[PDB]
Amino acid sequence: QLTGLCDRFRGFYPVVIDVETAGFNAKTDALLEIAAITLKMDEQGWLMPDTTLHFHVEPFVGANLQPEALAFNGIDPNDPDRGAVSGYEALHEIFKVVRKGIKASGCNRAIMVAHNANFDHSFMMAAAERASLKRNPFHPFATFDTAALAGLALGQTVLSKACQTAGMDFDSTQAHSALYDTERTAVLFCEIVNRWKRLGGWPLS
Amino acid sequence: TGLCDRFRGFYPVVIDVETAGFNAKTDALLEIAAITLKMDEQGWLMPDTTLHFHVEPFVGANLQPEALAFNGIDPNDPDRGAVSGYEALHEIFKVVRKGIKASGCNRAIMVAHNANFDHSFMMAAAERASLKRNPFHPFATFDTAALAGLALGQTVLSKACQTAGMDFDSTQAHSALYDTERTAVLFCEIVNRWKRLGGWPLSAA
DNA sequence: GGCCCTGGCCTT
DNA sequence: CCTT
Ligand SMILES: [Co+2]
Ligand SMILES: [Co+2]
Repeated sequence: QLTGLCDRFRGFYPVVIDVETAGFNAKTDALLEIAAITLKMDEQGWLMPDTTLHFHVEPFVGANLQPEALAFNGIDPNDPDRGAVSGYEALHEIFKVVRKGIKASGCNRAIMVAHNANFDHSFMMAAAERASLKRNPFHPFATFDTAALAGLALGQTVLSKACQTAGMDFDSTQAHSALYDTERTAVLFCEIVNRWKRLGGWPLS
Repeated sequence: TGLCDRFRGFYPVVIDVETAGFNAKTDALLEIAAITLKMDEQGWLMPDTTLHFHVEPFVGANLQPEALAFNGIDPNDPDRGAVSGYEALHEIFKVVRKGIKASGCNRAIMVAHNANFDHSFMMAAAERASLKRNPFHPFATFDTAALAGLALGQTVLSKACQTAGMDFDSTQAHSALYDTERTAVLFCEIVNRWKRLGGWPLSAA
């Protein structure tokens, strides 16, 4: 009977997030770029990516830029044509569409979906703080961790191995990029959730 | 088959923690409960061992009134049966580190509701006791809050249990022991419910 | 960067 | 709302 998205996650509005940084310290390390993918649901009850956003962010003044983090993600904060923006700008934009998406869905509160979510969730909140952003539509401590979910559904914790075992195609060399990860992640979630529905896991009976 | 083969070598340990506040660095640990898991020959997941401890707040610890009023724990009570934070963990690690060798796993992974919280607090406790050879993964956790969101479409522990066809007595909700047991039963439930619908093994289907 | 082991896992 |  219940087609809608709002019903599937108690009224939560699952938004996918990945983040590329200049280190592992959410407080002291710079946010270099962030991508966000909202989800949608059809009348058959199937889950699929909806709208997509991504931003290159300029490190908050005073921020650390760990050399290795740069070696890993191959990002250059100094590059002029980076077309980067202020943490505020990205986050401000990401939020407004999420809120807009929540109303449409009939949800009551957004919740971040991410691989090893806390990490990303950690950085976001910290970025909203520096940005003095308010009304944040995300849940303050509740997250959907694709690492844990993949452990249950596929028996794999790594994003790479999870995507590969699930039957997805995963280009590891392109992974470092934000938009690619948020995409491979969003689909994973949808594949995990949807396969669950196929095996008669949902609805609950 | 075997526990080791179910989660790419991880040894899942269920945990609930009772604290003096929300700051893992400053506030105190008051209660810790832990439950290792095993798998029968058919491949069913059930509770193996159970540990619980009353914790003496560490010297310099911060004790939030707001919190204590919520869980109703009296830290100064000498008839508490409290032990040193070091003593509680050294006994858990001792149990966990051995279950891993028994099941041919490589290392442990914390199963908890909103797992980050407990994980944050436990690691901070391990640091205080300057404990070494910590069997647990530095940052990887199975969040039963999210897993329940997939399996049961619920995020709150009590509803996750109730909706999972379980009993949940909100009267005993502030007890690490009761809480953990209710969590392991819910986790073994979700994991097992997956096997029932043929979600696992992956190939067999 | 922050813990495993005698660099290597991972969300960078 | 619901990890203290
Ligand atoms: Co910023
Ligand atoms: Co302690």
